[PDB]
Amino acid sequence: MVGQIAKEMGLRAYIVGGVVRDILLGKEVWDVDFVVEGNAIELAKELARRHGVNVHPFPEFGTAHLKIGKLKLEFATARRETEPASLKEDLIRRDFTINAMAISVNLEDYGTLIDYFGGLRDLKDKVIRVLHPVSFIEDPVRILRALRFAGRLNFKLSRSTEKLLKQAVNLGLLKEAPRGRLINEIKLALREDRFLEILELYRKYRVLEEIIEGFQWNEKVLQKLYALRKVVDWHALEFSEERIDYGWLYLLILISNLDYERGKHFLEEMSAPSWVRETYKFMKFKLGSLKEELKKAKENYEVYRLLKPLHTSVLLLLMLEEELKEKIKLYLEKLRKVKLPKEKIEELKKGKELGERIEELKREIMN
RNA sequence: GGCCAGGUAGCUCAGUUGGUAGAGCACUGGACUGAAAAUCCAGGUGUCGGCGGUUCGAUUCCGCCCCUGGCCAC
Ligand SMILES: Nc1ncnc2c1ncn2[C@@H]1O[C@H](COP(=O)(O)OP(=O)(O)OP(=O)(O)O)[C@@H](O)[C@H]1O
Repeated sequence: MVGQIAKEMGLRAYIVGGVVRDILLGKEVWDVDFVVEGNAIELAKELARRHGVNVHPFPEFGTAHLKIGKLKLEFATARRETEPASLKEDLIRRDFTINAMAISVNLEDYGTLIDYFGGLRDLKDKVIRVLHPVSFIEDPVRILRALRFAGRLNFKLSRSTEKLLKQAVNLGLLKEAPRGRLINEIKLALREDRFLEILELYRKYRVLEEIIEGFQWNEKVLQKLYALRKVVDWHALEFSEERIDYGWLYLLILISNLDYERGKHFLEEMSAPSWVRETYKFMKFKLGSLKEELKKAKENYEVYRLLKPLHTSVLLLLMLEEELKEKIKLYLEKLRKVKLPKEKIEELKKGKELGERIEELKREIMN
């Protein structure tokens, strides 16, 4: 219906950005980005009116947001910078060639993909390529983004883009960049399933040393990341109904050797979840003694008492130890699963004494 | 859209090793009164946001959503 309203208004609208990429990658998303030559606001208002839904105009930015069903629509006016601006000027201000393309929703040319910079070629060649040599200088945040994309799509940086990125990092532009944008970029990074690869790229180009103060790479941490990779794989395989956010675990492994002050500060900047902060504060201190207690474990009930109050993340961190692995697993798929019939429990009930008695019965069943 | 709080009676507010809930003023009834108020005895003062899951048992553990306020990414 967009092309029709655009025809009535005598305008030109286009699907633009990653939305196109995902479309070309076969990935269907509910968030669509539009670039409109002429006023996008009235277009969004009319489209919202015909479908009979609310509209959220933003005149100063020149963009408008409206929601139809599960579809989240954003209409943006064509702008050459971050006289009417052409679509090409609006695309050339973007980061990478794969994100620089567009698909015309105009009724006459409808279905046609508009690619000026050959982003389609780079898409088929699995290449992350910047539009201009000053790209990383303009927006240092992109230094992360590229890597992030290279993590997700499993693409490779072109020689040009790679050299330019390395030069950009060597100038320490990553420190001059706004803290919030970088932190948010890392937040977007850790949400990826391929995030580990993004960490490999972060290690390769050493951006984490720039962003995080006091952070240095070693082998133990990396091996811990791959072990955690295996644990995450298994847990997301069998226990998948119990899934939690995995990236934060890797993030904890990275900051494990860091000082508690810098760790708490970083987690504060990242706006980490409560269970993440708890797992970190537990890891930095009580984790060692916990392991030492798990080493002295003989009966299964002691293992129960030491494990059950803990979260799943802590257990996954306990699976990093080879000796504790099968123990944790045994606690998972067997130990904590059990029940009791009616008459028996009725005999058990005859305050806290009922609970203590139940515990005595459980440790009576286990051992 | 991300996060942090806040959600407790009509209103204003505390509450952690899960184990049988609270304050200050409105609410009902009776004693009291010509009527009313005060006051006394008392006692509602509540599925402690909503829906699932774990647990013998969840205001608490978790997950998904509702509401309000504040930091922002926009
Ligand atoms: N710092 C930047 N510089 C230039 N162009 C950018 C920048 N950030 C975003 N863009 C462009 O604007 C679009 C905004 O899309 P969005 O913010 O959703 O990111 P994305 O690439 O779609 O990934 P995701 O959907 O995971 O956020 C992107 O497709 C990108 O082409």
